[PDB]
Amino acid sequence: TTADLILINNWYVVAKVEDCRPGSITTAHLLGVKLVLWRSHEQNSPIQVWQDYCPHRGVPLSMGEVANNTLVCPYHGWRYNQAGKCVQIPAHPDMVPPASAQAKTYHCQERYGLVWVCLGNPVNDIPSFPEWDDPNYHKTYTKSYLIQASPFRVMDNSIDVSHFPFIHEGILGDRNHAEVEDLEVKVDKDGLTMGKYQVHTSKFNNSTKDDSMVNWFRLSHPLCQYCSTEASEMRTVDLMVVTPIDEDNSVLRYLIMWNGSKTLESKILADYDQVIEEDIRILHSQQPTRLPLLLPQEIHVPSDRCTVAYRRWLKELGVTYGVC
Amino acid sequence: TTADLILINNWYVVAKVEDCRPGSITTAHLLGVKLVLWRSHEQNSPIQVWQDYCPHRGVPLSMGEVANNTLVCPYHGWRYNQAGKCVQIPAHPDMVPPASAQAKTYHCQERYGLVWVCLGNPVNDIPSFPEWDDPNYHKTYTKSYLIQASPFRVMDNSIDVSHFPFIHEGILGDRNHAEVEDLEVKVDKDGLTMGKYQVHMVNWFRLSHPLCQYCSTEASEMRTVDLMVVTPIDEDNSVLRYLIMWNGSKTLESKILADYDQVIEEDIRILHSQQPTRLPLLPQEIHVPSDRCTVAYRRWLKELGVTYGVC
Amino acid sequence: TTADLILINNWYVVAKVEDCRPGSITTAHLLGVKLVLWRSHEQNSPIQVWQDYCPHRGVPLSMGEVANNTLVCPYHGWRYNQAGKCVQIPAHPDMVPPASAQAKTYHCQERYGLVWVCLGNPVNDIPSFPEWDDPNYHKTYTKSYLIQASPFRVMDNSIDVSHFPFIHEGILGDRNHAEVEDLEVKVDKDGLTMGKYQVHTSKDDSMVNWFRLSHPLCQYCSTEASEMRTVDLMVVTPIDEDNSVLRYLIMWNGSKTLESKILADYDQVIEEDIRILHSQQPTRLPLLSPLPQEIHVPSDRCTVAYRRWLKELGVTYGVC
Ligand SMILES: N=C1N[C@H]2[C@H](COC(N)=O)NC(=N)N3CCC[C@]23N1
Ligand SMILES: N=C1N[C@H]2[C@H](COC(N)=O)NC(=N)N3CCC[C@]23N1
Ligand SMILES: N=C1N[C@H]2[C@H](COC(N)=O)NC(=N)N3CCC[C@]23N1
Ligand code: FES
Ligand code: FES
Ligand code: FES
Ligand SMILES: [Cl-]
Ligand SMILES: [Cl-]
Ligand SMILES: [Cl-]
Ligand SMILES: [Cl-]
Ligand SMILES: [Fe+3]
Ligand SMILES: [Fe+3]
Ligand SMILES: [Fe+3]
Repeated sequence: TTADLILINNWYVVAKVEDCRPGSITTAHLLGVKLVLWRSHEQNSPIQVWQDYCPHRGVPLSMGEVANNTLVCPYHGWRYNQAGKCVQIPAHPDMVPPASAQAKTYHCQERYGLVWVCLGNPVNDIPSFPEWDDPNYHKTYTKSYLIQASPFRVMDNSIDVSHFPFIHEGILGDRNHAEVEDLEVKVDKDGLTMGKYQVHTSKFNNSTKDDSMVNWFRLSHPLCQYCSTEASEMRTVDLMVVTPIDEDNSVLRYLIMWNGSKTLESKILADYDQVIEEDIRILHSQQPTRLPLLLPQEIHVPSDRCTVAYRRWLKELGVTYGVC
Repeated sequence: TTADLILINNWYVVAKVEDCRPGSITTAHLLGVKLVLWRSHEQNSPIQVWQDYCPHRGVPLSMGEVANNTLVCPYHGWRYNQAGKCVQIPAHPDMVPPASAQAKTYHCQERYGLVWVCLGNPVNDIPSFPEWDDPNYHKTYTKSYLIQASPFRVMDNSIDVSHFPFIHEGILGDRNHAEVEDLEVKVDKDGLTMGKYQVHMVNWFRLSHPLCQYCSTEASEMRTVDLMVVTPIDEDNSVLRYLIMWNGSKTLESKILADYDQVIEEDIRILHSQQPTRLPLLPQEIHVPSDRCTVAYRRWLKELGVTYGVC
Repeated sequence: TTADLILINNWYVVAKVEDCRPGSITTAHLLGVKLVLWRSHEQNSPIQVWQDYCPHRGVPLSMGEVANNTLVCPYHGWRYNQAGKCVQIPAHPDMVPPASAQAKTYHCQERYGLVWVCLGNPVNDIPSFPEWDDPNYHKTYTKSYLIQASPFRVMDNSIDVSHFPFIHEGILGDRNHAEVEDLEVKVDKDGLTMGKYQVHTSKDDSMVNWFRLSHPLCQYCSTEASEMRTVDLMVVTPIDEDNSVLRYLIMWNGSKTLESKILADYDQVIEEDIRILHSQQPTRLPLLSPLPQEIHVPSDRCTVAYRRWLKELGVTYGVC
């Protein structure tokens, strides 16, 4: 696994907690590793996140089953406890299993209804999300988007604001109001922050004044973005998380929170989906698929300030995976 | 071919005789070599097994036609006799074909209703199957199974008895009778033999060579034997076939075949998912005593010098 | 593009002009390079051929739109003029695009109703085609044929003459007339020429055929039978080392009503060849030496000369 240590020792989302019911077995991929996630049948059981590989004969444990608080390999029925230790070999039921019969386990935390995994030793905290515990804000989750592009391209595109009047034409501007005001970007001890920024939206409802939004966002780590939007009657926040499948593939998910009417959920999710799929069309075709750090090399203009700072930040962090 | 010499000089099943009719052209793939099988229209004509490659311009001979005891390439019509010598170049009908105009031919034998092929020099005869000569036993053939796993993984899985109660629950074991008694396994000059052992019915098997297995199962009222043959397509792909014989009622045939198909499909589900796809010889695999037969098999392949399809 | 320099500096066909309508955007692939072809909405606007690549963030320009004689990238709306210089950055509409905001453009010429492209610097003219301005000749074009074989294999198979009786039986021969007369073949500074020879059909049942390649992927073929003459220009697009596009421009001085019969005969013969070409191993064309891979008998004289000519030119792309 060629991921840089700075990536291995971070937290990434691999699933939503609501898709991982008691007694379930789920698969995911993170930084090139196959993972199995499983839970015992008890209510509120913790989630285990292991490499999807039985030490006996290399069969995926995800093809087995959960029984009596153990994951059971389908091939010879070896049973692994929550710590990943083999505690029973059915062929020799009075034999202590070899101390080497042990799954490779990883760190797992549930936070914000999401399943966070660290494949290494977590040097960092899970990013913060201040509105999570605020009862004035409702919450919803997008579907997960599988995207054939580097996770760092996915985050680069989400930090770029100048493309709004073109590929989000009709939602976030139009081709003839495309000028980009000066941008305020900082890379410091809190990571990358984009200062408050006006976005002219296209009018949809002519009875109402132009719902002009003001955005700002912070990245405390390069594959997770906290975004704040103020409209005329409402504040919307989201936690955008990118799962780095490998160097060339990503999963994109949003946790969205807003303090307007709960009835807005359907419209919020449909509007995110329309924006994300427009982005995915560009991401899928971008050349090369990995993000070039500072084919001709990419040109930069003043409105690229944000994405330029992002690329510099990645070089400072020693990122070599998913970039070129 | 780049398979090890020990594998090159052994016999492998590549087809059923019933599929090689007089006049026919069929193909197979063995140890990375594409093969053409063909027969003249004479009744009882022999089967030729050649590399599927016309040496003029590299077109598959299997796209050709069998005319007058010759195989005819479709591109320029060069005609090859039963020994694979080019005997006619139509562009120059008076010319004697040069000596290099020769198909690459291989050894072929029909035995037990199957087409056996040796790509090198057969130093063995075809493995024995005693019940073929016993008219008290009926016979049937499974269909062939194309498996995306190393052939040595396929054979390794078939000798590993401890998985029976877990993935063959109902035909070869009970999840409540999963304990495995002391296995007796012996690797000889006669190959690998597993001693008689009880299945919850007594079973034993012998492999005279790494990819052919003879297996014998005795119930209270009936004996069943089969010859299990693995075609090594290449390092990562196999064809599996069984010749099954039994001395019980002949009406049991469809049940027997159903049982085999169910057991094979359960095995394929596991084989397809196993990693790596090639059989590791001796993270690494762990061994408990009920791995006795599978460890002995891996040691045998290592002793034999097998490097194709392994590790 | 790891293509040899002698390939990069030659001309190749990448489209028919009828495929490139005013205002259109189409794509092509040449020697590993992805191409965008586009035209203004004006009638008889010139054709631009560029690398399919926006220099800003690497989006294919082929996903854009033609507007006001410019190609507009869809990502951030930069506009490139017919020379491929960026003329407008909409985020900074009063700013002058940096000099580096320039598409990678290629040489393009329309000739014989075909779009010719040179990725490097042209050292030759587009091949000559004498009958193009003869008003006694009608013209027609085949469709384009994508072939999963090296373009040198495609060209090799079309100068092979001894296979006509076998895979083209009923159109270019039959198995009762499979014997090949002596072949006149000359390779020199001006390419490969095959002298007149007799093709059997259904004096007698025959045509006389010759052909010439001034360059290794373009062939001029001439066939005469009973006062009617057919010529064609066969052009192979080298997509990469393992893939190609085949096109024909056909001209003939007989009845106009032969057009659809000519097209069907060409199509049948081409599909018969593709069946062979897709089965051949290796995919790339094997050159000559310093179970045999290849054997050569006297009727192979023209394909042997072709292989020798390719080594002499220094071709390593698409051969082996
Ligand atoms: N994390 C992010 N959520 C999005 C919010 C929600 O609005 C929509 N429609 O997605 N709006 C917005 N302008 N930013 C900048 C890029 C897209 C996004 N980034
Ligand atoms: N050569 C072999 N044939 C197969 C048959 C399957 O039996 C039934 N009843 O389907 N019998 C048997 N004991 N096994 C163990 C593994 C697979 C197999 N080995
Ligand atoms: N340049 C060439 N065009 C093709 C046409 C095919 O003729 C017809 N009637 O379809 N004519 C011809 N002599 N040949 C032989 C090789 C393929 C081809 N070479
Ligand atoms: S492979 Fe998992 S128990 Fe044997
Ligand atoms: S390739 Fe077989 S005869 Fe020419
Ligand atoms: S990528 Fe083409 S304008 Fe930005
Ligand atoms: Cl449980
Ligand atoms: Cl995608
Ligand atoms: Cl015959
Ligand atoms: Cl499979
Ligand atoms: Fe976007
Ligand atoms: Fe099994
Ligand atoms: Fe042909």
